[PDB]
Amino acid sequence: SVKAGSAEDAAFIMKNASKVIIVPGYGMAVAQAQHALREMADVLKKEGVEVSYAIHPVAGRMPGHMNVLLAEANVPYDEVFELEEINSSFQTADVAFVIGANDVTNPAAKTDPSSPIYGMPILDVEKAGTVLFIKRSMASGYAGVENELFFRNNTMMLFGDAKKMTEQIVQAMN
Amino acid sequence: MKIAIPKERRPGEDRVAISPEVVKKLVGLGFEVIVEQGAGVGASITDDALTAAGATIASTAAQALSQADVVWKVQRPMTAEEGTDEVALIKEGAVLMCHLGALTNRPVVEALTKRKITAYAMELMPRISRAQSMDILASQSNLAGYRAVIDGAYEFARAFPMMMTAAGTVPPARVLVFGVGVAGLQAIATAKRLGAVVMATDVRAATKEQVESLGGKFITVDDEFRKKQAEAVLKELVKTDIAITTALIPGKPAPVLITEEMVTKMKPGSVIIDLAVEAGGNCPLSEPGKIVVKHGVKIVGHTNVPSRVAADASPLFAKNLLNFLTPHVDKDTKTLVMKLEDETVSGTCVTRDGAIVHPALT
Amino acid sequence: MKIAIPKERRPGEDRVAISPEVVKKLVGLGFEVIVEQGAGVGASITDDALTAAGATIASTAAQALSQADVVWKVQRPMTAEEGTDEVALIKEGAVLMCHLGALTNRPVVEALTKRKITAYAMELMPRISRAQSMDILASQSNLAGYRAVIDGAYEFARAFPMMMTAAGTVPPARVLVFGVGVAGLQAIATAKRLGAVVMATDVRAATKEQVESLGGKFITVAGGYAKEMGEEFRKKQAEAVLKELVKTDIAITTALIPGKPAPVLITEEMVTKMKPGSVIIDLAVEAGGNCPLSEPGKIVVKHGVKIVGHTNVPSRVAADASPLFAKNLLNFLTPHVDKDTKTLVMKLEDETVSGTCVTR
Ligand SMILES: NC(=O)C1=CN([C@@H]2O[C@H](COP(=O)(O)OP(=O)(O)OC[C@H]3O[C@@H](n4cnc5c(N)ncnc54)[C@H](OP(=O)(O)O)[C@@H]3O)[C@@H](O)[C@H]2O)C=CC1
Ligand SMILES: NC(=O)C1=CN([C@@H]2O[C@H](COP(=O)(O)OP(=O)(O)OC[C@H]3O[C@@H](n4cnc5c(N)ncnc54)[C@H](O)[C@@H]3O)[C@@H](O)[C@H]2O)C=CC1
Ligand SMILES: NC(=O)C1=CN([C@@H]2O[C@H](COP(=O)(O)OP(=O)(O)OC[C@H]3O[C@@H](n4cnc5c(N)ncnc54)[C@H](O)[C@@H]3O)[C@@H](O)[C@H]2O)C=CC1
Repeated sequence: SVKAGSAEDAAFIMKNASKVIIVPGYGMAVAQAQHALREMADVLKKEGVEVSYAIHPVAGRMPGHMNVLLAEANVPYDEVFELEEINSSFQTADVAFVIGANDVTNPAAKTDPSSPIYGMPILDVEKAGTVLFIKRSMASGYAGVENELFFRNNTMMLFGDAKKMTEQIVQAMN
Repeated sequence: MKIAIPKERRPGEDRVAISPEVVKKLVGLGFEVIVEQGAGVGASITDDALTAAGATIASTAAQALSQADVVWKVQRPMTAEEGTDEVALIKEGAVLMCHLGALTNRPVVEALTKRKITAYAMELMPRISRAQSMDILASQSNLAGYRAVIDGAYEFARAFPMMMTAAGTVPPARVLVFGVGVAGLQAIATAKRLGAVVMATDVRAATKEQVESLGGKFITVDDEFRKKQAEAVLKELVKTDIAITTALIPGKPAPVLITEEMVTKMKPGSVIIDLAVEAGGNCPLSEPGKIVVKHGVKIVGHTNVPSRVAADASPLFAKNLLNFLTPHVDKDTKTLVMKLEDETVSGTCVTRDGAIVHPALT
Repeated sequence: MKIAIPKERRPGEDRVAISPEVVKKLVGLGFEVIVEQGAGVGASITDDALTAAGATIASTAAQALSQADVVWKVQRPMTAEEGTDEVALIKEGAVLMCHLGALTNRPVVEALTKRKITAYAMELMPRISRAQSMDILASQSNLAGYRAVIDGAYEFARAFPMMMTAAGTVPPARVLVFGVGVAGLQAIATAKRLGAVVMATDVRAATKEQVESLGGKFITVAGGYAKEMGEEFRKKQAEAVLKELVKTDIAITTALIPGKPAPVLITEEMVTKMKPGSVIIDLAVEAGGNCPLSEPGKIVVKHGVKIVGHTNVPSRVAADASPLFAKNLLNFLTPHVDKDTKTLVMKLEDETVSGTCVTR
């Protein structure tokens, strides 16, 4: 069953890391957490930690959703990479920072036809050492199906709003 | 095994069902890719660049299609009844894949059936999650949504962003989006990023969160007859500068969301983009293929908006086909074999082996 | 006093030298503000909105100008030869204020001298820190820089921003900005907004800091304007840029040498090296052009490349252009109005008035 963690917990993990890669999703957009998310990536860039953004092609509720918001927050294209040229790099990465994403990380896509997520490509977040989810509740994603990663892994449920908990993390890192 | 790809002979259609990248994947899959000369000129895709990817070139559509086992096309083939019999050029027993508009257009289905051609209506791609890479409706309409804003920005007399000059300040354009599906939702993003103040409205209750996720504001009341909420629509549409309409109830004609009685209570110099113009228009003053003006307000109703971004549209359209096709290429033996238990093949396959298949009309 | 503003009968011109805000102010100064019956339908300013501010609505251009102690226009007035003698409508003894385009259009200035009209050329503003208030060249060219990108986007058959999609990644558009002044800077800012990858170049060296601040990249080949370099520089300007120019999707060209015709930055030979379906927006088309293939009034498709070169770009943004132009006028007027002896006392010493004035 479930593990949980505070913004202080997520600070201890990510600040003491060599490589983190960020996985934005619909929750980031919903909470408009994009300027805080660059800021958290700026703090990690200053600390000497490797940073990259992993944009699942179907993250959000439209094409180019994560791109426009990451562009609003002035993330440079250099650090943004699509699924098809990134999720080998997860195993060479200590932390998988998942913000507002749930369906696009679900490994049931490559397991069982009892799910409607089956067949779809997904970001291999499990390959990273520890998986930091940020959503408000235990509630489902767009699909109406629960991620097995919740009851699993070095997965942590950082329960709360994505703008505020990213903001609280940034404060804990200084 | 041959796969042919003609030029889109229909009027006002610059798209093509191919890209160099997709050519290389098809060659790798074991096809040879014939293409009608100058079929990607409109999409900024030269035949030089196609032959570079490993593609034969044909002289006419006949030379291209004559021996092709699979045939990709953007918009549906023409019948003799329309003028030019493109269906006649297709090889008997072959596979066709395009935007047939199959349910509206029965005679194109029967035409292909007469000729034993196995056709796949790409617009009938099931709404499952795996098929999002094959859904031509989403990929094209997303670009059509982006376009609206560019077309709105063209016809509009002020700039979108607020600008604080030495010589005084000009306020930002205000935008209103009717219909928050793929198209409008990208239009909200394309509007907001240009600096405009953006609002939107929708019958679906889950929309408010989507609109809000891009920095848009959902028109909703404070506090029944709920549909006095049109007063809230009135309240904003009055001070709206550009109004992009998207709503498009499927099969049925386009639901009227801006009446003339609303067009008149509106700023002269305003623009209305009607993406639903061909389905009827969400504003019934909208005329297909032309920019009408009445009560001061421009009413833009361009046909085939994705073709206004033909160069980005085309490779996406071609990749939808390739994503639908790739799974069914066995090649332990040089053969395409379409699995029927696959739901994409179930939903899209209209006619097969000289007989009509789809349960939409049999 | 009695000030008048006519409709612009020059074909294309949707701009006006008035706004409801500016009507309020002139009344406040002591001007009876007369306007024409539909002057600014193109600017999207109704007559009743001007009347709310406190302006009279004249029937015709003549009835507006006939008792006008001051006259504000956007374009130079038409000479009799040009069709209709607008110069003659203006009362002899009146004060005209507009973009006269003086140094080109001498026959217009001849007529104003002939009937005692004190005409003030707004394009001839001194480049001094305080004058940005009154400068029409800047205000209008900032709006010309924004719309460069919209015309670019309109003609370009791809989308500007990077979009990660289920059907695949559309790549971001690559914009190149030639000349980084009032217009050039806005074009960078506007292209950036639409998610493009913007790069730029200029003669001026301090520009590198300006471009990088907007979020673009610089490419590095005496009174607030570029000195002409010669073909020594034009040659060196080819290959340093060519790297980007080939893969570049859209090209805005801003460059303007104030005295000379516009400097040729993109040759016909360079055009061929670009991608097919690329767009070039030539803003200096009315002054020779930075691209010599560009023809005024119309889009030139050649070498598989669209070459836009509209005349009067600020009029294409007439509704933003006009109120700012009207504010440039008021800023020039306000420091010379003597209320209590409610008259216009144009100081003959103020550097603003020295560089502006021609006939009196
Ligand atoms: N991009 C596109 O074009 C389209 C995508 N889709 C679908 O969308 C899915 C994409 O997945 P993805 O967007 O990554 O994840 P989800 O679809 O699962 O996004 C919803 C998740 O975000 C969380 N969330 C909501 N609000 C917040 C918030 N304020 N702060 C933090 N988290 C929040 C929710 O959890 P909680 O309630 O606990 O907060 C929920 O688990 C795919 O299944 C795809 O099929 C469908 C159509 C189009
Ligand atoms: N394969 C997949 O998973 C796909 C999922 N989608 C989802 O479906 C949604 C809708 O996309 P489309 O089908 O392209 O939309 P659409 O073209 O069917 O309609 C556009 C929008 O207009 C609204 N609308 C229709 N009639 C209306 C009226 N009278 N008044 C107000 N609003 C009205 C609808 O609610 C819809 O939100 C998207 O938000 C997207 O998330 C879209 C494409 C593919
Ligand atoms: N009163 C004042 O203080 C004013 C000052 N300025 C200053 O002057 C600068 C430029 O003013 P604009 O009117 O925009 O200039 P402009 O309209 O005369 O020319 C446009 C730009 O093109 C560039 N350019 C000219 N020839 C070029 C060439 N051959 N190759 C590459 N670039 C070339 C110039 O650097 C200039 O910035 C601005 O940065 C601004 O700060 C501008 C207006 C008023």
